[PDB]
Amino acid sequence: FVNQHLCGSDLVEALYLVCGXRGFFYTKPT
Amino acid sequence: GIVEQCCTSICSLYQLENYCN
Repeated sequence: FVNQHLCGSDLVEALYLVCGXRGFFYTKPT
Repeated sequence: GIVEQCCTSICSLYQLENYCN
């Protein structure tokens, strides 16, 4: 993938395809 | 976090796969 920048949704949308579901860690609060 | 890592610079879906439960 070219220019693979993941900001905001692209971070969860990208992880949405990399994980295909099963939940993911697009973020990480305290 | 993975954000700036993928926002300040692009990462690789392979790495994101490491954020999938």
